[PDB]
Amino acid sequence: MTFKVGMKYMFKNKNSRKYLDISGNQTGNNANVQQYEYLADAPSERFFLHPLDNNYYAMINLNSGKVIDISGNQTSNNANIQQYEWLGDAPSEYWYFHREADGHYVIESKHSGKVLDIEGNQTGNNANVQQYEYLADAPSERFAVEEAGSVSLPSINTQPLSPVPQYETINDQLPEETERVVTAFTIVPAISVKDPHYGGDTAKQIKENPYYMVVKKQWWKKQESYVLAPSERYDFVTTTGIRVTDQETATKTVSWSIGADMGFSFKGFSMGMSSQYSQELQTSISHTTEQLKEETQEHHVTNPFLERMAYSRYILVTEYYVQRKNGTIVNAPWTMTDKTNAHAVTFPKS
Ligand SMILES: [Ca+2]
Repeated sequence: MTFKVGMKYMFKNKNSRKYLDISGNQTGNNANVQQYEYLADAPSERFFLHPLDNNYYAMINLNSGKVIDISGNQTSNNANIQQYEWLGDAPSEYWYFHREADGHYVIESKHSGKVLDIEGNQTGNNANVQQYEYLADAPSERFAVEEAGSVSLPSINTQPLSPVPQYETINDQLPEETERVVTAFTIVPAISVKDPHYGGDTAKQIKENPYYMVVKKQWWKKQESYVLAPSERYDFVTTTGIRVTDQETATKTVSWSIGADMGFSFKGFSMGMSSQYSQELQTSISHTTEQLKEETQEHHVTNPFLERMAYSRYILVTEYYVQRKNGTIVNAPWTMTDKTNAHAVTFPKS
């Protein structure tokens, strides 16, 4: 049930011993899913399996870059199985893999509760793939999931976040910024990225760039430095959050943005990937439709000492970007400051 990211898979029907295939090596929406005898190197018979929310999988064709789908979102017996572009919010594109005792799988629609099937128990080339109600004895509903060779995934080196700078003396000049370090990344399939180098060409995109890397880079930025006299109160203002421009870059690239609660706000072609994104980039799922904006905060500092007190304030900066196989960036990064992750450092220490 834990299939491998970047492993090419073929689906061998128990009854026919023939393979899930896209009719005519077609690239377009609504192209028929059929069975066809084993071919040594036809990409139309190979699929990536990408894990989705709630332990479903996307079945992504290596020729088309489109996914296994139910024609017209039908819930009935005999409804046709086709390919269609990954939408995210289409339950007919989500598949649950039930393992049987002999190692075959039954492949159940999230939408319909019916399973992949060969129409009429047919054994011939080009026999149609449909959905049918789950049946205890129906070898036409059983598929062997066979590894057909794995593809290298992009990678980047991660490390711990820099610590917040501290005063050793009242005279120390604390840095404007710490080193920028990658604290997390996640590998997402091409279905997850709208890349202007490919536009709507899903076939060319999956052939050249089947997997992208979403990178999270973080550092501390100094907002304020001041030395308070004894008895001094120092008041100041900060601007935090994210530019509308940067939210638009996130939305058009990976179809998520930053919620007002600092969580990931998922919609469209990022739906189904909320668990992977939140877990692997170590950021909560947003509990709000409200989007983070630039906001102004008011701050005060009072000096509790009978001597001068040095004061700096640091805020956590997070930059996200999407990296191609070839190391280039899709669109541009988006950058936020988190008002809920700010630290004051003083000398003497408080
Ligand atoms: Ca079909």
